Amino acid sequence: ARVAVLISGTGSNLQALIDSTREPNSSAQIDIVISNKAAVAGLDKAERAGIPTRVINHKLYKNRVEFDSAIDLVLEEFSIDIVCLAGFMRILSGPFVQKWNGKMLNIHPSLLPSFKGSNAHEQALETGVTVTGCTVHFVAEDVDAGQIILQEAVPVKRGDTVATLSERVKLAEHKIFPAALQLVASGTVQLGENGKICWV
Amino acid sequence: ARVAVLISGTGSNLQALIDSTREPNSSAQIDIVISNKAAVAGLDKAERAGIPTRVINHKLYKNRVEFDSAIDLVLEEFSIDIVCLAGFMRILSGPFVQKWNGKMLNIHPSLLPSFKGSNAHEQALETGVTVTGCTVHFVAEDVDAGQIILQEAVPVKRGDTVATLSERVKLAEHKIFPAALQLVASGTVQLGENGKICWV
Ligand SMILES: Nc1nc2sc(CCCCc3ccc(C(=O)N[C@@H](CCC(=O)O)C(=O)O)s3)cc2c(=O)[nH]1
Ligand SMILES: Nc1nc2sc(CCCCc3ccc(C(=O)N[C@@H](CCC(=O)O)C(=O)O)s3)cc2c(=O)[nH]1
Ligand SMILES: NCC(=O)N[C@@H]1O[C@H](COP(=O)([O-])[O-])[C@@H](O)[C@H]1O
Ligand SMILES: NCC(=O)N[C@@H]1O[C@H](COP(=O)([O-])[O-])[C@@H](O)[C@H]1O
Repeated sequence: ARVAVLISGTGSNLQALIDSTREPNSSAQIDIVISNKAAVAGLDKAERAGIPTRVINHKLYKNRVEFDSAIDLVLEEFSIDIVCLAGFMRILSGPFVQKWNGKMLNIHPSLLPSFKGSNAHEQALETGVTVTGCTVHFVAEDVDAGQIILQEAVPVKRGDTVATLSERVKLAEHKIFPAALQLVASGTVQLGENGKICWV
Repeated sequence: ARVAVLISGTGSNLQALIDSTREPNSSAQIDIVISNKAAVAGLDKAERAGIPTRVINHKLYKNRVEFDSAIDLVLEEFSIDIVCLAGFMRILSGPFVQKWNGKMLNIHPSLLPSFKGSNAHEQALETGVTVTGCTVHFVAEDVDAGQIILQEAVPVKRGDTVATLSERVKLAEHKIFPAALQLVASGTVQLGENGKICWV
């Protein structure tokens, strides 16, 4: 399965995916890294790994559909089979999500359905949970509401901040994201016809 | 700390609390078990342990306030310090919750704030999470929205039903409920003046 990874920043999840897809038994290969923001560290990680990169400045487009259309063009150019959102911080339009239904994965730093949105750690700390975690899910049009592939719980420690909590959760992200991608790339897991997750 | 345990059924959480409060280092003692339903197994467990029991048939009262008033009478009779809701399946009125603010704990079979309400396992299975768990929290007037004391994650296995999931989650309930009660009974944890959880 040919994979695109979309990023918006540091790219630690990208790095974990790169590392896992170079294992001999990987069923996925990363053929392109796309960022909506220039000069982010994730682009350096891609380039160090010899992976092509494209920057698509969402700010330069009329609307979400035209921006996504530019992404879709690159995905078609590289004959992509699966899209991983790895720290990608832009909401995708409906028809783009529809097109890639069952082929696009996202990592989210909470145990969905808790704490949807862009500041999950902040919500988790404000709420006072002692257990949080991360989730890989299929992207459906409804944000952070697609079919869940894998999750891993992570403890919250007293005195945790976004900094320290996000560090602990990322160690879990870097395990379940590569594992989830392998499950989808190998055909072990798919979206079923009833739209829910099917273990083949 | 003198403890009342309120139940509505089988009483496995009650049994775990009984067992823990008989350890020499327990800071809690269970002085009364109250059920809103007759002939449930939790009443047999209490009686086998030599603990007084009272049945208060909510159906026999005019409204929630009068019913809670009957509970409160028993709590005062037994000079109770802390109330544990252990499978108690009745919503408590506002003034009763206010009175026992910071003194009443509840066990809920999900990782709050996910899956509030009476059918948490059903919701967890319908949603498709691969990680669920249980939560002990202080009871605030807003249902399943008081301050979280402890939580424990529990995996969901493929093919799980309410039966098999609830069995696995209960093993975790029987650990964190006794632990949470010990934290409150020993004064290690309280509701702070800002209303949030304070570790002393
Ligand atoms: N349809 C659909 N799309 C997506 S995308 C995705 C992965 C990331 C989700 C996390 C985010 C939540 C809110 C964000 C936001 O408000 N972003 C702004 C500003 C950013 C900028 O500076 O540009 C923007 O989008 O304008 S990002 C999941 C997902 C999905 O489930 N469904
Ligand atoms: N204010 C306040 N009260 C409470 S109680 C509690 C522990 C249990 C919560 C789980 C439940 C959710 C909904 C229930 C329900 O609909 N029960 C019906 C029918 C039962 C019957 O047959 O009688 C009834 O209450 O009439 S039970 C937590 C809690 C809290 O957080 N805040
Ligand atoms: N809702 C999306 C979201 O919050 N994504 C989060 O951004 C971080 C990206 O780190 P990275 O750039 O080092 O992979 C990750 O923690 C990811 O879960
Ligand atoms: N929202 C409350 C709720 O769902 N309570 C749940 O009822 C069960 C009682 O079992 P038990 O009678 O064997 O303790 C427990 O699983 C508890 O978490």
